Amino acid sequence: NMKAFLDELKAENIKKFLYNFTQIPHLAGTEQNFQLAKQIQSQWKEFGLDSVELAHYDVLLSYPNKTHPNYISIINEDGNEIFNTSLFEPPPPGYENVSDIVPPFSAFSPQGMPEGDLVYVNYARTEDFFKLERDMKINCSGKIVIARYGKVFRGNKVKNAQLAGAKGVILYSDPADYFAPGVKSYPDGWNLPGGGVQRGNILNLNGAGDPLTPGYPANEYAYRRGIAEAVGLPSIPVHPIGYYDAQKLLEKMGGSAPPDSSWRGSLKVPYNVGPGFSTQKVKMHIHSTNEVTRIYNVIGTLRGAVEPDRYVILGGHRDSWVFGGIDPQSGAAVVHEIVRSFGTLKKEGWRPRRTILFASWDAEEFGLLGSTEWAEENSRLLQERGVAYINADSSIEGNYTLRVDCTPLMYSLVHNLTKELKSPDEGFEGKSLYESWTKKSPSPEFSGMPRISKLGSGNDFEVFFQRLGIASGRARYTKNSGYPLYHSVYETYELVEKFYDPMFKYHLTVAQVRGGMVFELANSIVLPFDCRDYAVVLRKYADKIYSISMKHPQEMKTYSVSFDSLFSAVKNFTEIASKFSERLQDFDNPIVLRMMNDQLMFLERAFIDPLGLPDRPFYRHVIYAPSSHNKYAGESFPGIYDALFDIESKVDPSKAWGEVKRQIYVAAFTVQAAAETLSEVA
Amino acid sequence: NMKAFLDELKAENIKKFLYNFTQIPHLAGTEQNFQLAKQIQSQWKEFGLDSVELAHYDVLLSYPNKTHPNYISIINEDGNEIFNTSLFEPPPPGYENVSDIVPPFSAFSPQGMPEGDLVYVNYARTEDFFKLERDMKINCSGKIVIARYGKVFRGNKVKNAQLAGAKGVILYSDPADYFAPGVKSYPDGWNLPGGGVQRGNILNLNGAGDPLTPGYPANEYAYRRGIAEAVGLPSIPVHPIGYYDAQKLLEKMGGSAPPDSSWRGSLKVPYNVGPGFSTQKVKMHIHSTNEVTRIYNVIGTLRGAVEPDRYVILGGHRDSWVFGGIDPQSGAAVVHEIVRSFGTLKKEGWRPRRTILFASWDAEEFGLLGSTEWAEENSRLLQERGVAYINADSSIEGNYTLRVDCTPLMYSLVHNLTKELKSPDEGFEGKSLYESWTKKSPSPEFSGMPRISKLGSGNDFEVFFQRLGIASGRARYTKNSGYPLYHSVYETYELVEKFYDPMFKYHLTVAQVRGGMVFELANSIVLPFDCRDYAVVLRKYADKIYSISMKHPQEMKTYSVSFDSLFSAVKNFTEIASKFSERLQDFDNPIVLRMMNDQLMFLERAFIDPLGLPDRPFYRHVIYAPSSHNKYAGESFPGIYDALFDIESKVDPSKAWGEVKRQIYVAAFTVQAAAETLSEVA
Ligand SMILES: *[C@@H]1O[C@H](CO)[C@@H](O[C@@H]2O[C@H](CO)[C@@H](O[C@@H]3O[C@H](CO)[C@@H](O)[C@H](O[C@H]4O[C@H](CO)[C@@H](O)[C@H](O)[C@@H]4O)[C@@H]3O)[C@H](O)[C@H]2NC(C)=O)[C@H](O)[C@H]1NC(C)=O
Ligand SMILES: *[C@@H]1O[C@H](CO)[C@@H](O[C@@H]2O[C@H](CO)[C@@H](O[C@@H]3O[C@H](CO)[C@@H](O)[C@H](O[C@H]4O[C@H](CO)[C@@H](O)[C@H](O)[C@@H]4O)[C@@H]3O)[C@H](O)[C@H]2NC(C)=O)[C@H](O)[C@H]1NC(C)=O
Ligand SMILES: *[C@@H]1O[C@H](CO)[C@@H](O[C@@H]2O[C@H](CO)[C@@H](O)[C@H](O)[C@H]2NC(C)=O)[C@H](O)[C@H]1NC(C)=O
Ligand SMILES: *[C@@H]1O[C@H](CO)[C@@H](O[C@@H]2O[C@H](CO)[C@@H](O)[C@H](O)[C@H]2NC(C)=O)[C@H](O)[C@H]1NC(C)=O
Ligand SMILES: *[C@@H]1O[C@H](CO)[C@@H](O[C@@H]2O[C@H](CO)[C@@H](O)[C@H](O)[C@H]2NC(C)=O)[C@H](O)[C@H]1NC(C)=O
Ligand SMILES: *[C@@H]1O[C@H](CO)[C@@H](O[C@@H]2O[C@H](CO)[C@@H](O)[C@H](O)[C@H]2NC(C)=O)[C@H](O)[C@H]1NC(C)=O
Ligand SMILES: O=C(O)CC[C@H](CP(=O)(O)Cc1ccc(I)cc1)C(=O)O
Ligand SMILES: O=C(O)CC[C@H](CP(=O)(O)Cc1ccc(I)cc1)C(=O)O
Ligand SMILES: *[C@@H]1O[C@H](CO)[C@@H](O)[C@H](O)[C@H]1NC(C)=O
Ligand SMILES: *[C@@H]1O[C@H](CO)[C@@H](O)[C@H](O)[C@H]1NC(C)=O
Ligand SMILES: *[C@@H]1O[C@H](CO)[C@@H](O)[C@H](O)[C@H]1NC(C)=O
Ligand SMILES: *[C@@H]1O[C@H](CO)[C@@H](O)[C@H](O)[C@H]1NC(C)=O
Ligand SMILES: *[C@@H]1O[C@H](CO)[C@@H](O)[C@H](O)[C@H]1NC(C)=O
Ligand SMILES: *[C@@H]1O[C@H](CO)[C@@H](O)[C@H](O)[C@H]1NC(C)=O
Ligand SMILES: *[C@@H]1O[C@H](CO)[C@@H](O)[C@H](O)[C@H]1NC(C)=O
Ligand SMILES: *[C@@H]1O[C@H](CO)[C@@H](O)[C@H](O)[C@H]1NC(C)=O
Ligand SMILES: [Ca+2]
Ligand SMILES: [Ca+2]
Ligand SMILES: [Cl-]
Ligand SMILES: [Cl-]
Ligand SMILES: [Zn+2]
Ligand SMILES: [Zn+2]
Ligand SMILES: [Zn+2]
Ligand SMILES: [Zn+2]
Repeated sequence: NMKAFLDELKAENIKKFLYNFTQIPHLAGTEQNFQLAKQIQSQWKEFGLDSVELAHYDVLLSYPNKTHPNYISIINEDGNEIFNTSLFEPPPPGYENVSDIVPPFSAFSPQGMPEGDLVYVNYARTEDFFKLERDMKINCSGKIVIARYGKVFRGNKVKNAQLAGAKGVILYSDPADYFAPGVKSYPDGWNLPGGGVQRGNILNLNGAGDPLTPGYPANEYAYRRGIAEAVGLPSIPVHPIGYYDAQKLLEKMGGSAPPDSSWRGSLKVPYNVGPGFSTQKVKMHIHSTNEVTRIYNVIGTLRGAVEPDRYVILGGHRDSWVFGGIDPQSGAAVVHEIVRSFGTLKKEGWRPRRTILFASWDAEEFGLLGSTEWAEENSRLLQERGVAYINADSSIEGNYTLRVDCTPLMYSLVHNLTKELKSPDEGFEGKSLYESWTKKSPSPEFSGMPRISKLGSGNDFEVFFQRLGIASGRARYTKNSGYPLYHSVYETYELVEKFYDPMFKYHLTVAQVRGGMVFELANSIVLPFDCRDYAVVLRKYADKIYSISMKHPQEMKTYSVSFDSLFSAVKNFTEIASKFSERLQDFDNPIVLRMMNDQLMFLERAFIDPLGLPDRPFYRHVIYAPSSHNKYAGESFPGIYDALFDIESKVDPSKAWGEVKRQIYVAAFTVQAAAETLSEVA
Repeated sequence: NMKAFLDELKAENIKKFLYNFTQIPHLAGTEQNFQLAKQIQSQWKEFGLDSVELAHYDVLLSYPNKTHPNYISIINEDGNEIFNTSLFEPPPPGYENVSDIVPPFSAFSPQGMPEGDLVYVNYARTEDFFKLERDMKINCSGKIVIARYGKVFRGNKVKNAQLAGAKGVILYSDPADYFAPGVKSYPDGWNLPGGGVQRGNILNLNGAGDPLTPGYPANEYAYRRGIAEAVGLPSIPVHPIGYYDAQKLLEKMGGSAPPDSSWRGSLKVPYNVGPGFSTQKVKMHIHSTNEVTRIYNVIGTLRGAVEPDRYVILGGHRDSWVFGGIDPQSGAAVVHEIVRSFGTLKKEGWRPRRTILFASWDAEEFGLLGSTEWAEENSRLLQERGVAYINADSSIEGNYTLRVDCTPLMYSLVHNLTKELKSPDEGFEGKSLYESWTKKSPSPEFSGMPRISKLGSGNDFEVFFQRLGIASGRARYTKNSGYPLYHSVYETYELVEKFYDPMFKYHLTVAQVRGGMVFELANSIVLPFDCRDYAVVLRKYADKIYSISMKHPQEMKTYSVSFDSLFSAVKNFTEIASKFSERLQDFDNPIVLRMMNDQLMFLERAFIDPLGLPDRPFYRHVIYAPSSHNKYAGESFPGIYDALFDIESKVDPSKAWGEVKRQIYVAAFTVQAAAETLSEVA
């Protein structure tokens, strides 16, 4: 039973897998990551799973030229390079003889050597640019922008810069965002040194997966787009730097002063916006290449005893920018011990009711490529058989409390499960995870319950949830800016053991939460989804988008913009979902059981519109999508939200409001249609 | 049991329903068709079905202006109308006091009064135009074209004319295509009189349904496209005429002579191609309007006893251009008696295993609007629950032999069923339908078996099969040019009773074929689909498209165009489908049964690509689509076919061949993926 599963998980095992996964870099497309995949495949076979396979794809990746390093320069009038940025990060103690630490670089930057004047754009958010162009009347065209990391996904920053006319982007880590007060730099604390740099891709894929093969798996016979038709690639060069290098670039900044304090970091510089310094310019040198490279997912199967054609999936990535001490090996080590523990019951003669699939995804760091291509290959099986997807990237971002993001269909399952688990928090010994989680992170929606956020993107659940409509969830420990050492060489096992989780108790709790969700999904007779929870949030989301529109009362009058159809649909959903729940509590018959479970499994599916959202065909869920301004954040009724965004600035109001009304219709229709899936079937 | 069902069907009942359905016109959007829908709904309730509902939609229809008739004129230099075409068809005997016979018109023609010189374009097929432009070097730009009806759907003719620069189209019925030798004109035989005209829509919808609401049902709150963004509407005026009127227009034709005999009809005219006569011109007067009008489908439910969440659908249209004696009431009367007969067993305490839905669709004549909108509304239920769709338009086109078009998944079911039925054919008394059907219509694919054709479009199965991937089939009696009186006022009950089927025995046989297919689908424990039949045709289709490409050996060398991946996939499908069939013959367990039946139900589904075919998003089946040159005809591997079509004429070969190779990949992938749905599930 579940307790047997849960008691078998050990903090010590997790510790030792983490150690094992973090001694050398495991960059996607490298032989080191192929050999770690082969290791995981033998171990999962030894641990007891029925079959364990590699699935490979040939996808577009990006790497620096080893003989031709990327860097940025201040040049004087004569064209002399008077300051050059660092070529690599100072390695941490004990790691100086490690080969193949990829130098800091922005994956998928095009090649180039632009020189120009700098403008400073704060976080390069959509609103940052509005301020610059609209309020300050600064023009970024033909300028190189420098922007600090933080707040939004880096790909969005680059997209906004490109839209604004920039010809280069420089990203840096500001100590105000990546240096927590009162703690030391690595290795004596967990802060980012002035020499540390954040690697990361800067694509704008919008769910496409491999840039060359949107819609279709990048297998051996795949037809590939030419690079100039590739999806999501940036057209201006980009590179990241540490804050010692950044101070040199910013210290000379002239032109206009920062519009306000929100624009100032914590370096000793004026944070002037530019443009320009006075005869000195900036010059970038980027020589990275894009190359089609083979990647490898590991797929493990534990066959269900009763419904082997019903799939519960636990997945997370294995590739890392360098050592991956938190991101992702802290998640991967937890998956490994969950597989061990399931395989232990299996060996005692137990099987789950439903089939469980376990995945170690490749190339997540380069745009969720491994998960996406596998799902493109297997989409028919997933869509008619996929019960749920539980993600398993990093178990920790912090040591304060639990963080859960999921579909409303799982809200009750998580509430129940966390009441059965003990808190590991200091001061809550003998109290439940639910109790500590809800004191420390209370819902702002109401009640004596914990906050649960919306799924956005930036992780491997995206294809499952936003493209295919499979109920998905994730959980990890978090802090009270992500963590300072994110994607730097300094993110090591030692960082985790010394400063995050010395006793591996937080890891163990996250392993219990993830493992328990999976166990219930795979073995409970009736699926543990509550459709009434979707009815409640649909109403809150409708109220919200309604409020946004009501900022424009005159336009709503002129163009007759009614939300009545959406509210009607949400009422209908609320009433039908109540009746189904009654029927759920009132039946005996396995065909009936299977019919009702199918109704539950398909309800997430019902929110998918096969035409997709406007200009984003692979985002097909009508209720949720990644924010168009920040891939990491979820937005509700995305179609209507984006139609209303900045609408006072469009030239043809009647066309713009026409499209608002069209999206209201699409939403109202899709809510009604989803509701009807829960009606009596004949 | 089945025999009980089949014995309950009566030829006499069919006769009397036909009579009842054909005494007044039932044009879509008219009150007469609404009242026939209300009648059908009460009767189906009385006949015993569990529930019977109307589903309504507000869709774009088209009607002539009652105070401003459409016509064509020869005008002299002074602008005098020296000849005018007929304003209505001479009514048949006994029908002269019937109100509301819509005059001959091309539904959805735009308004206009173009005058110009005539070019004669034969059937206005794609190859007709190639001949004119390429061989004969005639330019149709700014000309009015006149084309005879036949060979291809009329919408295609209009699309080709429009592409060729025409500014008007005149369609006529040539006696060579609509006057069978040795038989008299109505009312003394079944031929078309010189005064008869073929009504019909001329849209190019490509599966969109209602022109204003592609993707979404045209319900009460629907957001509608403006007419200028409407899908599928023609941009040049169009009108049809009889052959007495046509002779007047053709008799004066000058310019170039017909390129060959295939271009000559059976009128006493030279069939000169034009352009022009000599100072006389042609002038059209079209004043028809498009209007959003409510339509009504009748939906009947007979709940399944064991799997009520599995839907077998029998459907056909009810709307007619005028009386609808063959098209569609000859089908509708057969559905009515099938419903009576099922409801009779129901009343004796019987239920089918699976739910049966019965539909009387509206507005089929105006572009399959009623079926399409209902499926757009219910697409989630259909896609996860839809076992099969059996269409039921006209039961007869002729009195010679059976004609069946269906997915290969039903080939065995139809072979078996027709061996259990008696032939009604003269000279085959005491022999089986299978025997008569296969002597008279032998497969050209090989064997001592009957011909079964591919599904194309031009009927209500299109949304079910090509958009949603639900296994579909149809059957009717046919002739050894469709039937002469198609869509004219002369298509009456009397036509059927006197000349087609005096004893209603052909009707009864078609009722047995349709009814029996439905009965087996709804009640058999294991679904009566044979996946090995799909493996055999996939190989034939691959050979075929391969042969087409091999007309271009040099290009295949230069661009490296290999079909190896498609042949590999078809081999894989063949082998996996064999194993599944073995497993199908070897299991006991209802979850197992339900899993295997789901694998069978989903196999048609697997051929759907959610991105659709190029430039046709609502045609999503990769194996079949309506021919791009003739909506009535099915084409196999449509994506590759169209990429190869006329490819020697494209300007950039490497791009054109690139796209061939892309479609080979898409096909090969989709066959492999469909195959994998029939693999062991874990
Ligand atoms: C939520 O569920 C409810 C059912 O509980 C569902 O209610 C439906 O609302 C529609 C309106 O959107 C009703 O439609 C009416 O049907 C009758 C039938 O004759 C017509 O009389 C009405 O049309 C008249 O009025 C119209 C107003 O302009 C005219 O245009 C029209 O020509 C007629 O004069 C109208 O069609 C429908 O009957 C109910 N269904 C019920 C209660 O059976 C509601 O739509 C659901 N919400 C959503 C978003 O789906
Ligand atoms: C029909 O089903 C069969 C299985 O019965 C399936 O066979 C598969 O074919 C692919 C080739 O398309 C095989 O792929 C190989 O896998 C090995 C693993 O290391 C590689 O060595 C091969 O790659 C080498 O050669 C390549 C050639 O260019 C190089 O590019 C590459 O870098 C390597 O040098 C290749 O990937 C695959 O293993 C089999 N599967 C089996 C038998 O397990 C076939 O593809 C199916 N047909 C379709 C259309 O799906
Ligand atoms: C991580 O753990 C694994 C397995 O416990 C180690 O891999 C094994 O290494 C030994 C000795 O080199 C070999 O004999 C085995 O074949 C390996 N087993 C495999 C690949 O499953 C591995 O060396 C550990 N890595 C580190 C850095 O400690
Ligand atoms: C979470 O737990 C609660 C309490 O056990 C469950 O709610 C009960 O479910 C049982 C079993 O069907 C009912 O008899 C009770 O009436 C329910 N109490 C309620 C409605 O508060 C709930 O089902 C659980 N949710 C899951 C497992 O998803
Ligand atoms: C077609 O058949 C139907 C039903 O047998 C006839 O409709 C009925 O007509 C009678 C007399 O007018 C009414 O009392 C009933 O209410 C009708 N029943 C219905 C609508 O179900 C109908 O008149 C026949 N039509 C023709 C042209 O013969
Ligand atoms: C059509 O009928 C044939 C002959 O009855 C069926 O083929 C047999 O099916 C039975 C039942 O499973 C097997 O035991 C035999 O070996 C089959 N004979 C063969 C393969 O020729 C066939 O299943 C029927 N097809 C249907 C119902 O779709
Ligand atoms: O291409 C993407 O969508 C995101 C790629 C990658 C995903 P990640 O694995 O690093 C996200 C992440 C960040 C912090 C933590 I703790 C866990 C996961 C990123 O650069 O954001
Ligand atoms: O819009 C369409 O796709 C077709 C509409 C209509 C369909 P139909 O019902 O008349 C097709 C048809 C023709 C002959 C016969 I016998 C049965 C059915 C047509 O004009 O072709
Ligand atoms: C690295 O840079 C130089 C100059 O082109 C050369 O060694 C080689 O071309 C580069 N490697 C690449 C582009 O893969
Ligand atoms: C920057 O690097 C370039 C290229 O190696 C070199 O010419 C220049 O002197 C360097 N500048 C400094 C200040 O080291
Ligand atoms: C930004 O400057 C460029 C330089 O030519 C100009 O063309 C562009 O329109 C400017 N942005 C504004 C003010 O529209
Ligand atoms: C771990 O827990 C303590 C207790 O609040 C906290 O102060 C410390 O900063 C935490 N570690 C990290 C890296 O957040
Ligand atoms: C029919 O034609 C005339 C002229 O416009 C007039 O009676 C009326 O406008 C027309 N009806 C329409 C366009 O619906
Ligand atoms: C054709 O009809 C028009 C409009 O009614 C009329 O002016 C003309 O005389 C008619 N021609 C003939 C030959 O009847
Ligand atoms: C057909 O004639 C028109 C009339 O201007 C011309 O422009 C067009 O190009 C012609 N077709 C050919 C020969 O391309
Ligand atoms: C009905 O059957 C006879 C026998 O062959 C045939 O000659 C006759 O033309 C048929 N009727 C029609 C309308 O085809
Ligand atoms: Ca792909
Ligand atoms: Ca529609
Ligand atoms: Cl996660
Ligand atoms: Cl039919
Ligand atoms: Zn990462
Ligand atoms: Zn990660
Ligand atoms: Zn018709
Ligand atoms: Zn018809």
